[PDB]
Amino acid sequence: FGYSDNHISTTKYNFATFLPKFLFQEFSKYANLFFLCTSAIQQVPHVSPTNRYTTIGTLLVVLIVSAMKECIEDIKRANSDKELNNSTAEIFSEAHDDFVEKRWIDIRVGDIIRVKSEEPIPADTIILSSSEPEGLCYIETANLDGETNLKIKQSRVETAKFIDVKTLKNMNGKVVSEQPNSSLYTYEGTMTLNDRQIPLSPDQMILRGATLRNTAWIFGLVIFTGHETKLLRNATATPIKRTAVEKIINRQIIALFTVLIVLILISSIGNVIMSTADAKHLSYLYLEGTNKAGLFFKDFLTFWILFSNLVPISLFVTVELIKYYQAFMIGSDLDLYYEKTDTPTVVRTSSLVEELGQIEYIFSDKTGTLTRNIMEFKSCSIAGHCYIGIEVGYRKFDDLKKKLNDPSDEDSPIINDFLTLLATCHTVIPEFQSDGSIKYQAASPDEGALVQGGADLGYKFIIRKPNSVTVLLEETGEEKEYQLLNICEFNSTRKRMSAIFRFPDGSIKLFCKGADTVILERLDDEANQYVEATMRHLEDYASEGLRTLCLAMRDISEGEYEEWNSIYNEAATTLDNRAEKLDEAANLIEKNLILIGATAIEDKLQDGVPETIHTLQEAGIKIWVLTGDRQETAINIGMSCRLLSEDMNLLIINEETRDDTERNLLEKINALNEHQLSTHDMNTLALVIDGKSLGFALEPELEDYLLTVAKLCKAVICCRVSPLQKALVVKMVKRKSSSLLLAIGDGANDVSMIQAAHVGVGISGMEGMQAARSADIAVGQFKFLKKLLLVHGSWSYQRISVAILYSFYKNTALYMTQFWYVFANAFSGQSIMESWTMSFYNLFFTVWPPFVIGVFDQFVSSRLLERYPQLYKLGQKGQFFSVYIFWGWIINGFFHSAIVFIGTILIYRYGFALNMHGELADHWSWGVTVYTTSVIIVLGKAALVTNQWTKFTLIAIPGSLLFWLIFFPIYASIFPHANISREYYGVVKHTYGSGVFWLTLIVLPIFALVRDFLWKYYKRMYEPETYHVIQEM
Amino acid sequence: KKPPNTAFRQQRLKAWQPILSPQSVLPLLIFVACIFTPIGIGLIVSATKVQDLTIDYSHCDTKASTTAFEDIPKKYIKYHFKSKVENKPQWRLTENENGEQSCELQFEIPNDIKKSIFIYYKITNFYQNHRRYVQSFDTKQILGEPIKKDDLDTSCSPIRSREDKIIYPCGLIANSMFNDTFSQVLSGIDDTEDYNLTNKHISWSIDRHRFKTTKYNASDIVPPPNWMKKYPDGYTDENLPDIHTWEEFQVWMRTAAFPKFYKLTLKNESASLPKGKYQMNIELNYPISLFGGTKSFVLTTNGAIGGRNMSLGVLYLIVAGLCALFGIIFLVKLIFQPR
Ligand SMILES: *[C@@H]1O[C@H](CO)[C@@H](O[C@@H]2O[C@H](CO)[C@@H](O)[C@H](O)[C@H]2NC(C)=O)[C@H](O)[C@H]1NC(C)=O
Ligand SMILES: *[C@@H]1O[C@H](CO)[C@@H](O)[C@H](O)[C@H]1NC(C)=O
Ligand SMILES: *[C@@H]1O[C@H](CO)[C@@H](O)[C@H](O)[C@H]1NC(C)=O
Repeated sequence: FGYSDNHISTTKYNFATFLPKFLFQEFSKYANLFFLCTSAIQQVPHVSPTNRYTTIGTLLVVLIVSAMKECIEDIKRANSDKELNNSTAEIFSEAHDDFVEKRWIDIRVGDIIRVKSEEPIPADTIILSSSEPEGLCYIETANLDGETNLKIKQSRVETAKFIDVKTLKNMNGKVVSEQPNSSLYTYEGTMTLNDRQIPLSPDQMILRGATLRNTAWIFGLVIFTGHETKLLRNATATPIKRTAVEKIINRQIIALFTVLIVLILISSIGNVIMSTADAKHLSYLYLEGTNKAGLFFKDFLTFWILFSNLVPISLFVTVELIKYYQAFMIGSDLDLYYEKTDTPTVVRTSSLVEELGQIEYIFSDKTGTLTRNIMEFKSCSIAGHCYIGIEVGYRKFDDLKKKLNDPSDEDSPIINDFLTLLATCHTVIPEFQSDGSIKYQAASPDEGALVQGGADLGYKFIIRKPNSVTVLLEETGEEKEYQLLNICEFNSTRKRMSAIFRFPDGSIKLFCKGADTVILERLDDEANQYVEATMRHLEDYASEGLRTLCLAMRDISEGEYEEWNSIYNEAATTLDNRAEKLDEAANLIEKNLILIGATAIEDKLQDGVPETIHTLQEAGIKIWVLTGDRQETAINIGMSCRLLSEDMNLLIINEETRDDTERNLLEKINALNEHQLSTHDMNTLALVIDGKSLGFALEPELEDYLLTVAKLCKAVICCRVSPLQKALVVKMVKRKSSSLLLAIGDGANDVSMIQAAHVGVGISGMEGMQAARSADIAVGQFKFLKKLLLVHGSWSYQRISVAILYSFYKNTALYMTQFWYVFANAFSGQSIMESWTMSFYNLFFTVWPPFVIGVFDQFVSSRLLERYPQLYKLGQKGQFFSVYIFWGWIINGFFHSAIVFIGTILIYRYGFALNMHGELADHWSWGVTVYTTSVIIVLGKAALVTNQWTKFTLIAIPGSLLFWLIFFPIYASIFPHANISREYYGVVKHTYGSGVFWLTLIVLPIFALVRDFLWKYYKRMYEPETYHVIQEM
Repeated sequence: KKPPNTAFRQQRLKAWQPILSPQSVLPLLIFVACIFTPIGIGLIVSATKVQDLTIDYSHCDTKASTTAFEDIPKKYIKYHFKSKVENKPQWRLTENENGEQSCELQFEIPNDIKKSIFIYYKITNFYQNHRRYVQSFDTKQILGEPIKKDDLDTSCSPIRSREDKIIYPCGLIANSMFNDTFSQVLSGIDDTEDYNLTNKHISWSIDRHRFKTTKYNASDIVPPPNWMKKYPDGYTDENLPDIHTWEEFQVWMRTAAFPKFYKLTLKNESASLPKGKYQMNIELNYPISLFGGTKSFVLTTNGAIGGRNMSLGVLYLIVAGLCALFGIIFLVKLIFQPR
């Protein structure tokens, strides 16, 4: 009754429920809940060493930026939901006349709607009638199923007559329907239209996200709508995947919380030791608080607020702001954009841009991803002959001469029947066009390649009614009338399909095609005359990598057509098992055939695929390819798409139910005891598996048992694999021996395979769309994986690693001066700086140096990052970011921090460092002296860990220094006369008017960039690495 | 659709790259060391040019003389004059029952120091930078506003209120200030100068705008308990401290960063200090036992840095050493390593 709205449930918030869900999403984390609880402990009186509105202020700013990015992206989400939601819905008026143009929002229980062509269906409907007189309609499932076959949507016979507006005014009835479960091919419904029992089959089940293609209009009785359909109840939440860089951010923040509680234990235990030792000499504090453990608690909180900025607030919001901006920068790339299909390489998951830089086990679909899904009719093993260079395009004119020599050619009626089979027998639907040609609604691309392959020799298939005669368009003659008598459809275990046809002279013949191992067993072929040639030309087609079917025919007499018309007609009334009795019948007549020949359509490899697979294998990646193809054709594919180099090992495994231990254990023996050089044995290793052998291999009894031989090879190809074991391969490799994956597909059988990888990739373009939506990156062609993965993987991984690691450095290098001052004072908890430059440091001045490192830092140029794929191996193994390098950047923070503290202790010795008059540099003048010097060491280290850095980073690395040196007289001159920072009175005159303040800013930052600058010069001239050499090549 | 083809958008931005060839790192170290040697030498010149004097007078009451100018221990005086001191400085104690153990220090200036002279007091081991100590002053109540009870800044909490009265200079800074009163005159003995000082223009210019004379009726307020001794009857309409006029309160309120701090009391800038023997009389009111350490008085001048601190000059020399220590190691390792 009260149904929901028309939006795909990728929703994050609503306008009322924004606050508890978003604040639970941010405050379910650690580095925001920490500052929530320091801001909540900071409200205790006489405990805050800094302020209250400092930490709740910058935590509030971080929450506002997180709600800004989440608000923009969810408004873009709802903008797409308004691109789908606002759709024209002509709805029937019960009171007044014909279907009116309304919006979507007038759809309820049992609504009768008429929706037109070339526009999407609103929701689940039941067909009562359509523009066609039978009530069936033509539609395609762009959003539902992925298979592009236009469904023959049949309707109920007793309701098909209701067409006009006057018809369905006395038409209403209750429809007890199926429960809203997501069984796609199962329905149960009843109907009492005129107090008569009307059952409902799942055939009249136009679903939600379909687009009506070719009628004039369709009717629909809506059952379920909103989030109740069979497309919107199985809407996958797509749970977020924590990358390989942020699990170690989690334990990295655990490391900073460890060093924090070490600083507060050392510090506050020092406060108990000095505050109870120097009790005679600290009677000018009036410490008559008798609770010494109570003052240990209060002072413990003064240090838990005082050091609390060592963990940064504006890292995890800055990381997500950089990594989303890297996701923007990848999507706006000319070299990742294929303009023929016009797909602007969008990145669906912006949080996995880093994951492009550790990938070891790229998985792949062969059908359409590698092979483009364009079925070109290449060759045909015709009359037991082929081109034996390849000249089948020129040999096909000798096939035309084979037909045109009708007085003297034995093969000419046989090739008449050949072109008859690939001009008549199919399941595809013809389609008239505006041009002077015809285009085929291909229910099978093989069949459309056959019929268009006949159309290349002048066999234009004219439209064919399912219960009438048909005609053709022959090149030599004019027109020839054929007949649709009987069809015998294709099945998986049947491995063939046949048809019974009537030539116009009365000769009713059988015509059958299918695979070699079934059609090549029910045959005679005139005492096997054209069978050995058929075998050796199948093996020629299995030596070329072409999709190949076999062709045959036989005869039916009059009595066999009469009695077999009876057994075929009463054999086709079965609704119990439609695929069993019709195939037992459909091979009662498939004995002792006459073989004709074979067909061979090619599925051409795409534009950049072998170069891509070769350069990806040179980058240390173990590329796998998952397909449903057979052995020798896929070995020709991998031999042709650079998976299989010359004289590669090719561990063939074609096992059975319990044949596992022989090839598995004996290839463990030959994988271990046959120990070759293992450097040229490694790069010449492969594995070719049958998916039926792999079906009893992906199981917890024998999983790592297969992983020991699986991980050793360079390119593992799998053959004849059902689409469940794609996802079982992906989960199998991510569960044991946890490396960083990637999975590619372009079909709706790949969604369990793309949604399970460490980073999923879908392919747009051809008839699949479920992959490019349910991915992490949508990609035009497989060639884009090379520059995207190598180039933008190395770029994104290095830049985000030095951005994160630098951010930990800069916060350590500021607030570690707050720790070294605990020894200078009475272990008290005195903030060196004023309260608000604390909150302007990690939010307002040093927020731009991590950004331009995280985005605008070319550590090695892309023109020689893909001319040396070996460089991708150094990002892959786990360089540039660890816990060891993390403590290198922390202890660089301790050395630079203590050199600023100790250096500025010894410069401002007694406070007496002024030459203006006899006045002295107080607490706060020294405080902004160590603050300013710590800024110059921090963007000094930022200026030393950048490379290829001019444009938007000279606005950031010197822009933060000059922006602080301009901000500080403005803030500390204007703002102390506002009762907000009453600690900066005269600090501008006693620092910027000082003689010795700028001297400290000149030399003392250099005195840490000696270790920084000379370590950098040492490890790229005298102890270089690979990329240090390649940066000048 | 098609993304644009600007130089920014396609990661093709114009970029110079710092290459660390030894043709651009060795002139950087030679240039940095060769530009930090004249300024390090120049600032050790302008950090040894000053001629200070520093006499610890903490042990003048128990280590006393009380009858004549006896000699001082060597461990107290740290003089750094240009010329050499002929007669080592003496001191004595006096007690006229009103001064209460005033201390006549007597020092010998060896040559006439020409720069403006400044007399400080150094206090060691006085944590003026405690967390409970740079707070604990009501900012409104030192602005002169008659702030009532319970409207005060609560950071003054132990020195905030008394017997149904408020303390006008509340809190930990205003209480327990350095109340040893220096003599305004360097008394030139044996007829040399009889040298005058001032305690005017001593504090910060912004403290002399922020510290204003009060507006209380002088009967609701009470002095803080340590210098309750100088106001034994309490605050009255006559003896009330004008904070804008006092100008030694507002050098003690401006809290220094460290436990080892100077604080300015006296100076002279319009006349030189001649080369005679001087004495200075220091009324010992402030006990040692309150804080922990020493309390000297300092008679210093100024240089480029403030007084005698060679640490920034030698802190340029460590940089100009380590940019010519590795600027030679990275040239010996540039010639002899590909040798
Ligand atoms: C100088 O200051 C000291 C401490 O700041 C004062 O000594 C205190 O005086 C009061 C009142 O006589 C006593 O109750 C305290 O016990 C003293 N504290 C000590 C001795 O540590 C001293 O009175 C001041 N001298 C003046 C104002 O002339
Ligand atoms: C400086 O000393 C001379 C001589 O003792 C004196 O005349 C002059 O007034 C003093 N100046 C100040 C500002 O105290
Ligand atoms: C200068 O010193 C003499 C010495 O007794 C003193 O009387 C006089 O007041 C001083 N002048 C000032 C401080 O202006």
